[PDB]
Amino acid sequence: VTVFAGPSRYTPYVPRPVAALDSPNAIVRMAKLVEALEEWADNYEKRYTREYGGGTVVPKVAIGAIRGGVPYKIYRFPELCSIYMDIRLNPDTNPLVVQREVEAVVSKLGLKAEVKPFLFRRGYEAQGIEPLQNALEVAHREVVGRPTERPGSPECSMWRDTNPYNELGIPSLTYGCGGGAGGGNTYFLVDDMLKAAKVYAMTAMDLCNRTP
Amino acid sequence: NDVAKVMKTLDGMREGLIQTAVELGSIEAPTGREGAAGDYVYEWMARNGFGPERVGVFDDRFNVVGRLRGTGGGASLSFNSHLDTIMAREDTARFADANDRIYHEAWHEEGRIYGYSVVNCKGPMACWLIAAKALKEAGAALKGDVVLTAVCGEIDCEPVDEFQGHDYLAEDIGARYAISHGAISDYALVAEATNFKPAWVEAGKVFLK
Ligand SMILES: O=C(O)c1cc([N+](=O)[O-])ccc1O
Ligand SMILES: [Mn+2]
Repeated sequence: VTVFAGPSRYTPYVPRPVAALDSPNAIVRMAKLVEALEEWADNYEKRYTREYGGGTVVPKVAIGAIRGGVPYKIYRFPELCSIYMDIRLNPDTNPLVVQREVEAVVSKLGLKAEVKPFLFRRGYEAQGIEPLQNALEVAHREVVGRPTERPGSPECSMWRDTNPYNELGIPSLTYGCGGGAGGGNTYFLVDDMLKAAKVYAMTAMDLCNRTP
Repeated sequence: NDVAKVMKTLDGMREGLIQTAVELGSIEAPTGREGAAGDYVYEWMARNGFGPERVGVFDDRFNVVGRLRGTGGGASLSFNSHLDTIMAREDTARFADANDRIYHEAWHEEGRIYGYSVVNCKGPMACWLIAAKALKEAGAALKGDVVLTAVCGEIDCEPVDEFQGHDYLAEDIGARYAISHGAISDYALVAEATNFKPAWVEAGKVFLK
């Protein structure tokens, strides 16, 4: 998201006082856009929460980077300033819909901006997962002792490589020990790692002996 | 009067003034790459017999100092303008239109000369380069020296964080370096744009991260 302003002025000529949204300094305007975008994000994750058999997807939003202009030439404030947003999608959300929502936040503030997508990947729920699901379930109850529980939302609402497999028709799930690093967990119990390796092996012995 | 002779000399140099300003403003010279512009001014001063020297910290970013020597017994006057310009074609992060025209070129239209490179500062520099030429070539009587000081790095670029050294230095290697290394005189007129209004106070600055 690049917000435009201007005209550029050498610091001894900058007009003051001026309303934030009218500032010639694009950094100043962006700061106002950021709090509007944070509230939009607060409501986004709730509006687009969606439950699937494979888990509940809670799609979140973060502002991951900002810049404008360059640190080694600061005697003129920037005519532009960019923000970089990570916006997670549930499998059923079109990226263009999200872009218009953001274009609208900007429009409500009366700002001139460019909202440009530079990454798009689709999320998927597995189709025909039952054989792997079952093979794993059997192994899990043997090694861990109880039925499996429904996954925590953050671990359903990220990017993991189940997506490429699913996209290409290889039914796929994710499973391992410990809390996610995004959490952030910083360790594994050696005993749990051993448990997992056992589950992985058992899963293989079931599944790899079926005829396709 | 020996003054009027110079004025009529200057009336005849309108064309060299224009040409010098345009040729000079046309040179790519944002802060950090003022070498080529320095070279032009050096060679200009040499042709006109001002005996120039390159005074600098780097061989491609330097100040140019030459003189119009006096008969003896007078006060020295410096004329000062800077060789660097504001916009680099690089700067897409500060300007909406980094590659306009007014940002990088310089041309004579109507009775004007256009280009940021001319207003700041190639510009007032052309004005006194010509003025110096008129005085010399009109054989004006001067007891004191006229010092011609063309500097690099006037504009407020400064190094910070990981941006260090040659590419980001400015004022530390500009005028104060020239003065500390010979370019001294009794008085100094800095030729930049006011509206024919003299100023002799200026501000300091502190940069905060
Ligand atoms: O699987 C994860 O927890 C995970 C976390 C991050 N991260 O916290 O940036 C990135 C990729 C991951 O797979
Ligand atoms: Mn200047």
